[PDB]
Amino acid sequence: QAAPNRPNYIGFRDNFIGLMYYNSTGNMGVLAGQASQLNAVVDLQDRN
Amino acid sequence: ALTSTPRSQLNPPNWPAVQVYQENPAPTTVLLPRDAEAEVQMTNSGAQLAGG
Repeated sequence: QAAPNRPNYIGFRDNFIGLMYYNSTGNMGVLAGQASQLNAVVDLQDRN
Repeated sequence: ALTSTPRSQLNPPNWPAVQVYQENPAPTTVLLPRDAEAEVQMTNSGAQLAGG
């Protein structure tokens, strides 16, 4: 006897949440002026 | 007579301080960005700062 394989949809996450990671400090993005290079974005660890 | 400094020892081994051209530029006006006498109070209130 043969039963068909269980269906699975390996697609992207909804809204790509998990493709990009801020709010886990260390490897987060900066947005700074070129002349200053001090970020306007620092995250907190417990901030979704 | 018009140009050279009147001195006794032509070719002196050690020139004095005043007879050598110095370099006196303008005093360097430094623009301090953020006076921290009231800025450390802002962080102790709880606000973390960024940018600049």
